[PDB]
Amino acid sequence: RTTRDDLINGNSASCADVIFIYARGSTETGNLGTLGPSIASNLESAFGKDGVWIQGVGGAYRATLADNFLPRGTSSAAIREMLGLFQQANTKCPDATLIAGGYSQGAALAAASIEDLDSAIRDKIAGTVLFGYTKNLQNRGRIPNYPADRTKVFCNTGDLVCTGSLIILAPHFAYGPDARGPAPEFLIEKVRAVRGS
Repeated sequence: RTTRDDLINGNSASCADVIFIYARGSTETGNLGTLGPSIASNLESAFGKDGVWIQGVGGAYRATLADNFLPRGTSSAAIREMLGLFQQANTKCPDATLIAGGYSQGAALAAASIEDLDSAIRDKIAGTVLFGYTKNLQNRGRIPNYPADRTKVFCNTGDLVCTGSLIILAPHFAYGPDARGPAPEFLIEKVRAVRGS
């Protein structure tokens, strides 16, 4: 339901052509949360069940509230977790195109992990989508070390976390529409431009 593990248990002899690594937000259940499943259903329709592997960031990432106050908007531990998954994907399936996404704290996590990622693997990521990015102001609407034409941030009007504060108002919980449509569509568009399809 809110937990998908296709990379971790993924059989190398049956590699997906695409792999989606996603990070939930504070307090959210499973390793996908409330938005994760929405994007996934879309990826499976465009590519097929056998076409994509959906992987959430669980393990050591335990979307804690207090960790929003840490230097990089997340824990040192969580960053290694997500970083670890990228390396694993590149290992089991070196020909698979990679894509990623994150929400609130997971948005911060995605930014930090891809920033610390080995450049050769980082080039494999066709696209990344971020919702209610907590480090938007600070990181100037971008992901450190990642290209503009591959990044897509969603920051509703009124959401102060995008402005640079940690005040959580109502707009922060309104990314459902985005996740059901513009998010997966941008990712799918990205996968086909870099491969052929």
